[PDB]
Amino acid sequence: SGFRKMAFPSGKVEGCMVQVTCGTTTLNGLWLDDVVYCPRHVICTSEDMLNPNYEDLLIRKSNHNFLVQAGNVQLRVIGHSMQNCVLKLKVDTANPKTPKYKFVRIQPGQTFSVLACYNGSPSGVYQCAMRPNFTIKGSFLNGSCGSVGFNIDYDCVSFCYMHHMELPTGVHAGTDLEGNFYGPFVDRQTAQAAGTDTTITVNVLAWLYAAVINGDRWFLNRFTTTLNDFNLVAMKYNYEPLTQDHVDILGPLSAQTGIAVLDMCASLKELLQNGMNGRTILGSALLEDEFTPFDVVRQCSGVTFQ
Amino acid sequence: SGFRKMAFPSGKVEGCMVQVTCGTTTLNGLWLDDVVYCPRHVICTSEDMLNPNYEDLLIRKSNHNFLVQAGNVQLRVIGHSMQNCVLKLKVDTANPKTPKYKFVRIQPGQTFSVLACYNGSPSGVYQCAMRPNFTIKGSFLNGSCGSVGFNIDYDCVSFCYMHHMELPTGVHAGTDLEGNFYGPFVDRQTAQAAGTDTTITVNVLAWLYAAVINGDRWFLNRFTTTLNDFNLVAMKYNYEPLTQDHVDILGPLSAQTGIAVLDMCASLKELLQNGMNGRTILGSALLEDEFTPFDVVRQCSGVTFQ
Ligand SMILES: *[C@H](O)[C@@H](C[C@@H]1CCNC1=O)NC(=O)[C@H](CC(C)C)NC(=O)[C@@H](NC(=O)OCc1ccccc1)C(C)C
Ligand SMILES: *[C@H](O)[C@@H](C[C@@H]1CCNC1=O)NC(=O)[C@H](CC(C)C)NC(=O)[C@@H](NC(=O)OCc1ccccc1)C(C)C
Repeated sequence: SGFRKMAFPSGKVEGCMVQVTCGTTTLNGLWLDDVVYCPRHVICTSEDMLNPNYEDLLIRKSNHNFLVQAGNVQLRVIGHSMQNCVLKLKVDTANPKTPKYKFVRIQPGQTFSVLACYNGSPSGVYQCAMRPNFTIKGSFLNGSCGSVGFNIDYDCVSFCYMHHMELPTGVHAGTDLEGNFYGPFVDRQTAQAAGTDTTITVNVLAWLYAAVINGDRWFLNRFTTTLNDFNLVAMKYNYEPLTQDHVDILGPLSAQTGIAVLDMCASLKELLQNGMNGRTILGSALLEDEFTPFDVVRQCSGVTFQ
Repeated sequence: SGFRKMAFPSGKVEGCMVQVTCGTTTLNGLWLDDVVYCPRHVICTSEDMLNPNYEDLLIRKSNHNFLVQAGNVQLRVIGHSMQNCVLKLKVDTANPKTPKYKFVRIQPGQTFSVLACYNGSPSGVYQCAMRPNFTIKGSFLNGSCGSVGFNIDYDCVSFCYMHHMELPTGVHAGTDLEGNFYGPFVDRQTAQAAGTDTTITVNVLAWLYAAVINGDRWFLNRFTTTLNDFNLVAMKYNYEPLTQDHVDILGPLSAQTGIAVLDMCASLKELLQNGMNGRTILGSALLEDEFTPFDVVRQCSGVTFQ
């Protein structure tokens, strides 16, 4: 038993990380087949970033201005183009470590693993959630741009996030691998509002089911509630409204534990109204919302990949 | 900025995981050079585990009774031996993915990454700490035995933990890679006491320094204290006594932030005496003790590996 915030094994993604240099700026790229993907602001000076005209800046660049370095293997750039907020550098060599992969645009509330990288070398791996306001709460320093977020289905890596920027909150924003930002953000050094965040209700419930599976059951109360009744408590505490789609998603956990979803909702409602009274659930004194129902099920059934 | 519980990239360790079968029992092994390492209780039936005579049980086994499977590559076993609580199976093939490695016995309070595995295939990676009572708080199901904990120094993997068992607490116990248990535990299905745990004071302070680096500074109070004065508050709250060795270890963080260690201790003392009053630090409502001073420094300086 036990329950931990667990990332996917990162080996398949490690083999794809490269270093991309244009001028003095160096960031990370993702090398898949014969294309390297990276944030387009690799082409900016520090001053350009205040208000860059990326088309005009890219026109001043040629293939040989982009230095792509894979460990010490170094790649010849034979084409470049800008797709939304990413650059695609065509190289003369296919990555021999390219895994089976897919580019996906994830939904708010979903989770993914991040492989944090600097100069094209991995530093660490951690799990998180795409917030409802399309930010993530990461750990990113200068030079981390181009680090990617991903999920694994057995042998297939689904890339879903590339890091671009940090917002005036210490939160982080980025794009999918077609270069479209999650949320309203633009890749410019100018003040930008994230907007109000909300707690991912279906993930909290999943985590309460995780708790029961692992023996933590003090919060299991006696009451029940209705969707409406719970959704009224939800808006007060800035939780996403629960839908029947969410109830259905929680079906397997409901069946494994014998606790109806609406009964679990009544427990959650009491936790929101009365707090935890200095107790903990799964080692936490806060209600956790960065485990999806799928995350809980894989961790309590032992799903593997390779 | 930002601060996350970050594991090491697991790729170098993924390449070493194999499946070991003896009879009906299947668990994970670690394949390094031409030796596979795994828990010796792979040789037990469910009934043997109540009180196994491992020498007598191993004598009934021959090389061909051990099935070692690496993905679908499958290895010929040409020798076996028992070292403390691990078996060493000699195979006829050196692992072509063997990283530069070392076997280390870590100290209580140190951290390491765990690659959780089933049937020799990785499922997830997460960070944790060797508790002062020589347990870990992991996420482990049936078949996870043989999963390993490790740290990376650039290109060198230091293996420090192999998983063996779960205790009547939901906590976990295991051995170093020479097969010596951390703590008083034995590999038998019989009730076993872990003993009182304590909080890793130097790690809490490191995490408070992390908080200040990332802007969370509300807890920075006005007072100071002495080691003695703080250590008296320490024993009351079941914290490890702080030593001058710990103060010295915290030197770099003290210099980076301009906060004397004893000033930070006075903040910690007030947090222990008065709680957090419903506030949070680095997104947590509890005092966190599973980041070492080194963990904080690598995460706020961007150290990489490969
Ligand atoms: C790539 O290096 C990446 C790393 C940053 C540095 C620290 N944490 C990170 O994630 N970020 C960048 O260099 C960005 C380049 C832009 C997208 C051209 N810039 C930023 O992330 C900057 N943030 C920003 O401009 O967002 C809006 C804003 C907020 C507050 C004040 C002014 C603007 C940050 C370095 C501040
Ligand atoms: C290897 O499969 C490993 C996985 C376990 C299963 C669930 N979580 C885990 O980490 N554990 C084992 O099968 C152990 C084999 C022994 C070491 C021969 N057994 C255990 O971990 C058992 N625990 C145990 O015997 O510890 C002492 C004890 C505690 C409470 C009651 C009785 C004894 C557990 C499966 C209970």
